[PDB]
Amino acid sequence: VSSTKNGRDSESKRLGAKRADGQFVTGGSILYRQRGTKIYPGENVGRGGDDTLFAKIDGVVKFERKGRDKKQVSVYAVA
Amino acid sequence: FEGGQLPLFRRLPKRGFTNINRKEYAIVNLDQLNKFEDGTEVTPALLVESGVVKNEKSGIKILGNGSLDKKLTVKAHKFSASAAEAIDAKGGAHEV
Amino acid sequence: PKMKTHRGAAKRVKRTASGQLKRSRAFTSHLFANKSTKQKRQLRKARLVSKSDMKRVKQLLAYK
RNA sequence: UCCUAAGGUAGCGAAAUUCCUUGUCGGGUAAGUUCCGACCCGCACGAAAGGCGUAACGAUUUGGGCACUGUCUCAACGAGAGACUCGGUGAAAUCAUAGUACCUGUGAAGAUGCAGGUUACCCGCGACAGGACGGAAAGACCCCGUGGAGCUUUACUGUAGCCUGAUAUUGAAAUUCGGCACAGCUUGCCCUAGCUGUGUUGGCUUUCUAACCCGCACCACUUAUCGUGGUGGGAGACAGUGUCAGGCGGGCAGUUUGACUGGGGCGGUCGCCUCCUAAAAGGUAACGGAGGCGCUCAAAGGUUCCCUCAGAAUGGUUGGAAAUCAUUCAUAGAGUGUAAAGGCAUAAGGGAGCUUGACUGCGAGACCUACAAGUCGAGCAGGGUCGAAAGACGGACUUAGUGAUCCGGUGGUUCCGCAUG
RNA sequence: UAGGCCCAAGCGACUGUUUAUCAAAAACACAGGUCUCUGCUAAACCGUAAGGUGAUGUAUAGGGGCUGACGCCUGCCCGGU
RNA sequence: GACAAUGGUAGGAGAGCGUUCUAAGGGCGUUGAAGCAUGAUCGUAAGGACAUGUGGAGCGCUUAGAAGUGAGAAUGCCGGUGUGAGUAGCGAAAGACGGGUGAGAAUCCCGUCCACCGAUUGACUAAGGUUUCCAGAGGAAGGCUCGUCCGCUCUGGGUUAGU
RNA sequence: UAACUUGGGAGUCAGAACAUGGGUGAUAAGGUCCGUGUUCGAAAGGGAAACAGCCCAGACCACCAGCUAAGGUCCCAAAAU
RNA sequence: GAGGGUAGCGGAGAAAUUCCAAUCGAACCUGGAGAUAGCUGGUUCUCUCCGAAAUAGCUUUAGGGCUAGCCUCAAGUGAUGA
RNA sequence: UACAAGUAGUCAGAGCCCGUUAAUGGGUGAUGGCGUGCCUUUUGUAGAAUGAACCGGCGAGUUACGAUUUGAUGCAAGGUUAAGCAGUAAAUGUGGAGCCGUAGCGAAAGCGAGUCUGAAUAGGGCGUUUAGUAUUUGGUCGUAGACCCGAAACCAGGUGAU
RNA sequence: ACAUAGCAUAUCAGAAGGCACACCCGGAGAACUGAAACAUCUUAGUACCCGGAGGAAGAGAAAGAAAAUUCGAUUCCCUUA
Ligand SMILES: [Mg+2]
Ligand SMILES: [Mg+2]
Ligand SMILES: [Mg+2]
Ligand SMILES: [Mg+2]
Ligand SMILES: [Mg+2]
Ligand SMILES: [Mg+2]
Ligand SMILES: [Mg+2]
Ligand SMILES: [Mg+2]
Ligand SMILES: [Mg+2]
Ligand SMILES: [Mg+2]
Ligand SMILES: [Mg+2]
Ligand SMILES: [Mg+2]
Ligand SMILES: [Mg+2]
Ligand SMILES: [Mg+2]
Ligand SMILES: [Mg+2]
Ligand SMILES: [Mg+2]
Ligand SMILES: [Mg+2]
Ligand SMILES: [Mg+2]
Ligand SMILES: [Mg+2]
Ligand SMILES: [Mg+2]
Ligand SMILES: [Mg+2]
Ligand SMILES: [Mg+2]
Ligand SMILES: [Mg+2]
Ligand SMILES: [Mg+2]
Ligand SMILES: [Mg+2]
Ligand SMILES: [Mg+2]
Ligand SMILES: [Mg+2]
Ligand SMILES: [Mg+2]
Ligand SMILES: [Mg+2]
Ligand SMILES: [Mg+2]
Ligand SMILES: [Mg+2]
Ligand SMILES: [Mg+2]
Ligand SMILES: [Mg+2]
Ligand SMILES: [Mg+2]
Ligand SMILES: [Mg+2]
Ligand SMILES: [Mg+2]
Ligand SMILES: [Mg+2]
Ligand SMILES: [Mg+2]
Ligand SMILES: [Mg+2]
Ligand SMILES: [Mg+2]
Ligand SMILES: [Mg+2]
Ligand SMILES: [Mg+2]
Ligand SMILES: [Mg+2]
Ligand SMILES: [Mg+2]
Ligand SMILES: [Mg+2]
Ligand SMILES: [Mg+2]
Ligand SMILES: [Mg+2]
Ligand SMILES: [Mg+2]
Ligand SMILES: [Mg+2]
Ligand SMILES: [Mg+2]
Ligand SMILES: [Mg+2]
Ligand SMILES: [Mg+2]
Ligand SMILES: [Mg+2]
Ligand SMILES: [Mg+2]
Ligand SMILES: [Mg+2]
Ligand SMILES: [Mg+2]
Ligand SMILES: [Mg+2]
Ligand SMILES: [Mg+2]
Ligand SMILES: [Mg+2]
Ligand SMILES: [Mg+2]
Ligand SMILES: [Mg+2]
Ligand SMILES: [Mg+2]
Ligand SMILES: [Mg+2]
Ligand SMILES: [Mg+2]
Ligand SMILES: [Mg+2]
Repeated sequence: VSSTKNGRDSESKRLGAKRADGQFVTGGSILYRQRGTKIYPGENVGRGGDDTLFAKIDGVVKFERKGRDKKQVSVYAVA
Repeated sequence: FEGGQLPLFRRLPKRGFTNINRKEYAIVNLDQLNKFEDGTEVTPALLVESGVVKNEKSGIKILGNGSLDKKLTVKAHKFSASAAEAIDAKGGAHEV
Repeated sequence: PKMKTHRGAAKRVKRTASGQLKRSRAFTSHLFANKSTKQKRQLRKARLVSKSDMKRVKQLLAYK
């Protein structure tokens, strides 16, 4: 009589920022989980096979403008 | 029991076997040997009587934890390389 | 009477120096074509029984 | 003409069967959803789970008459038992304590007991039953419990029993037909189609009598239709019985037969991926709104080098609105294996050369997280591919494409090996 | 003290039988029909067996299934089980 | 001295009250123990004293130990007693009067009349019961009232077979 | 003025209304499903006639003392006819 | 009517789940036995301090359970909390 | 106490009657304010949801053996005995077999303050760089009916056809 | 037929039956239950029934245990665990 063909959804993936601008992070810490490059890897930051941005060195996170429309995240060593 | 969720000790697998001929040795370290007077002939019987070793298990093995400060003649079923070296270096002797 | 050891758990764990329980890993039986090289390599490595599981199961292995 | 094993005959039919339906028509009545007669578009009759009739019969069901009447119009009176009063005797269910009003409201949404009003001097007796969601019975309907029981079956697993073969009890003989091997001949070292013997190996069939059997006769024990023994007859290595085996086996047994759910059933759904709902971190429900997955690729992977689209306008043959060619414009409207989203024109898109990193040991640190798992990861070592080199490479633009343990198979192994090898 | 009667229709032929204690009926039974098994230590049935019922019977008999007096009848399909 | 905290269901934590028994110490008691009853008593609570009456022989207190250690509810179990209530009921029917008896009479006995059954409410008798039968005595209980009476109570009797 | 770690003991897994951001339903429900806050739950006291969930406000005990909150001050009924 | 026979995994049934000693879809008694009950009911003195949850995940799971979350007690750390 | 609307009390309070564990007393209560029992179960019960007529007695986390944790105590790189024997059914003596600890790591051979993985003197897992042990109070768990009462049923052997 | 059934007589402190709801040995042998369902498995060789005892029964003087300097019937307790 009546039924819905809907009622499906996948598990949420907990994307987004994992560390704050200005925060100290150790090498390897994930900085940003994403699909595609919504944010680009900056200095001392790598981009894993699934587009995750992670720090390569110990240091301070900094989210920065990349040109006019894009942005990146970098990690800088503390003095 | 986990209310019907497959319990931990069924979702995990079994590992290994037990050796029928497994040997385990009563262990004595050099720091424990330090209680016998220099020149002593330390033997399994002496270790048991002195109370250093209670259960002899498959035999006495000498191990190298601590420092030996005495010259001894040590008779045991087994020696660690380090234990034998320390016993010899303190002027003593060892024999299996 | 004496409490009885859980024999399956005893076949699946070993007690470490600090009293923890070393365990092997699930997903290591078959269907290896469906798990990545990295997955299988790391599933090769043993773990410990979690604290939350230990609360539940510790009496089963009191003699272990 | 399609299909079937074959397409319902006679009789009967709005029926103990007709939903629609009070079918329609006729009869009966002043008026008839019932009844009788007829009709036949039989939702969904029909020939031994018998069809259609049928005298007699029926505490059977049904409709109509006459008679009859307190059934009724519409009630009245009278007799007796109880009720009532007095003497005697004297229970019961029920019961948190009770000085136990009504109305409108309030409230677990229907109040003696709460609010605000209204009404009401204290205590009996005969009566009535509106309420005390009155008493009586831990609702029998409904659902639920990994409850019970009886029942069914082409649910599962069994089993009494039956059938069938081997073998033991179990012996004698003859004929006849095969498998294997040797040898001889034999027709197109050995093949093919055959033949006669030679050796065990075995089938089928008969015959015999001595095992075994006779709820057959006679004889004795013995006054006995039991039993035992004897004799004759019948039967006979069969049957019966033991062990083993295959088949059949709701006859009988033990059980299973999911959950969610705007009650349950029925329908739908159940794991994984993407989006919206989701309230600009993350997370976030409904049987809310939309779609995908259970793969694919030997290149559609790695690396080096090179390249840039879709569309439009204008010319041009077969050629048209779109095929292929040319110029210009064209910033992404193309493409990115496959849903969506996020990305990608410094390409992640397109082409080519060479290649196999779609490596081995790992792994600081981190995300996610109840657990088990899931995800990312620099960097180190080994040995490589492409590149002049820097360097890139532990699959694919990213996120689905999957399943624990137990058990078993296969390969490898400087592990173990129940006195020792 | 001692039948009410009559006209019709459905069902069951009939006399019987039944839910002791909410159902007496159109249900069961029935005489009749038919199918089927059974050659006698019968088949069927009870029992582990012995021993029994069947039957001190023998196919005009015995068990089981279905139908249900009587009258007129009982069509087609053997692909499936 | 100051000033801070102290609502609370599931539930966690703490400190305590009281019951029976045991050990040791120290006490009380026929000049009256426990129990019970009453009182205007004391402590923050569980609870502890005291006085008086009843009672008539056992019992506190201190420290420690040990538990059948605390009830208001289980349609709880057993007992007692209420309520309903002087209420329902007193189980098919015809009695009336006279005379007795008696502490007492609708109810026992006797009489007369009346009424009921009479294919029977009569007469036998098999089962079944087992003394209920008879005589004298009784009136607690039983008898649905009463009771002088009884299938009840007491006492003593009673059943005879060759057919 | 908490927080975290380790260890002993738990209970809980039926939630309600109200306000507000939304789905669903009908911009229906004392409806239903999520987000956020409060209260009830487990909270007495004052107000809202009465009125778990609204408003004020969190009861250690005593007082025949004072000031206030919400809400109120003609009489019931404390306080302004 | 009398005397007898058939007995519960069974009898008996002109068939109703019908009877087998006043309730028969399997009599009655005793035993296994305190079957099992993820259900309902009940669970006894006092004060003091703290004080929840009605959620997630998985579950032949949905009024049950497990781990997490939230309470409590203790020890530790030491400003790491608001 | 006969003009009154009652979960029956509570707080306020005249009148009347008394006189005590002598305390800023006892009994009664005209009249005023406030006020819908208790338990259970619930989101929420005055609930018209459940239970109890009343009173009394009786009526529900226990014990054994194991585990774990905490407190206590003795001894401490040690700690401790079991059965048995002796003893008064005792304390206790004796009994060192055994158990736990003093060393871990590995599936194992084995090596050992290290070991496993690994080709690796790399990296990583578990360890080392003191404290245990015996008895016992408390808490909790396991095996036992395991806090108490309650099925419908299942099985076994008997008893019944008055 | 021989004598074998059979039959008759005599002897026997021969047997029988009971129970202590215990213990022992043996025959035969459940189910509720646990497995959060259920069949293997468990309950359990338990309950019940039956036979046989004895004061105890059963077992017992190695076709044993082992792996050294071997031990030397059986039974029972501790431990191994
Ligand atoms: Mg998503
Ligand atoms: Mg990738
Ligand atoms: Mg493998
Ligand atoms: Mg008609
Ligand atoms: Mg028909
Ligand atoms: Mg037919
Ligand atoms: Mg017929
Ligand atoms: Mg008749
Ligand atoms: Mg009268
Ligand atoms: Mg009277
Ligand atoms: Mg009540
Ligand atoms: Mg209302
Ligand atoms: Mg009122
Ligand atoms: Mg009622
Ligand atoms: Mg009920
Ligand atoms: Mg069945
Ligand atoms: Mg069963
Ligand atoms: Mg369901
Ligand atoms: Mg609804
Ligand atoms: Mg937000
Ligand atoms: Mg968000
Ligand atoms: Mg691609
Ligand atoms: Mg060998
Ligand atoms: Mg008839
Ligand atoms: Mg009847
Ligand atoms: Mg009748
Ligand atoms: Mg018929
Ligand atoms: Mg036919
Ligand atoms: Mg408090
Ligand atoms: Mg307070
Ligand atoms: Mg506590
Ligand atoms: Mg008690
Ligand atoms: Mg009266
Ligand atoms: Mg009355
Ligand atoms: Mg009356
Ligand atoms: Mg009367
Ligand atoms: Mg009478
Ligand atoms: Mg007499
Ligand atoms: Mg009388
Ligand atoms: Mg609601
Ligand atoms: Mg609701
Ligand atoms: Mg909300
Ligand atoms: Mg309040
Ligand atoms: Mg008020
Ligand atoms: Mg003021
Ligand atoms: Mg005023
Ligand atoms: Mg009958
Ligand atoms: Mg029926
Ligand atoms: Mg009966
Ligand atoms: Mg049992
Ligand atoms: Mg029980
Ligand atoms: Mg508090
Ligand atoms: Mg499952
Ligand atoms: Mg007055
Ligand atoms: Mg609650
Ligand atoms: Mg409710
Ligand atoms: Mg009421
Ligand atoms: Mg109830
Ligand atoms: Mg009641
Ligand atoms: Mg009581
Ligand atoms: Mg317990
Ligand atoms: Mg009879
Ligand atoms: Mg089970
Ligand atoms: Mg179960
Ligand atoms: Mg013997």
